[PDB]
Amino acid sequence: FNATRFASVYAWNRKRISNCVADYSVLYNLAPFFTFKCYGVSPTKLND
Amino acid sequence: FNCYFPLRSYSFRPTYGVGHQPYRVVVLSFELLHAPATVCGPKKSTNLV
Ligand SMILES: *[C@@H]1O[C@H](CO)[C@@H](O)[C@H](O)[C@H]1NC(C)=O
Repeated sequence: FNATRFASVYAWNRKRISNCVADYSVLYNLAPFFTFKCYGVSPTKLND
Repeated sequence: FNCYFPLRSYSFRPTYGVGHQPYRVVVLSFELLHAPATVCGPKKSTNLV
């Protein structure tokens, strides 16, 4: 987020994240309207 | 944003695997209590002795 991108349509860039404290409440200011679709995990309780 | 509709539909499909086929559940609850019984099993009585 808030960064440049590469033409990864054919070769998606993968970022491995580990050993950190994750917050999702800051991801709600991406744009005036955006999709936050989730499959397998409810949108809530993600922090817990 | 943080506004949700609680109702979601299953959309059952026969092509789904074992874990997605619909199942019908009937839950029977009894209450064994000192109060007089209305419903009883199919048993035959006997003369009082
Ligand atoms: C991303 O950038 C926008 C505009 O520069 C800003 O409003 C928003 O807070 C930023 N988000 C993050 C996570 O830095």
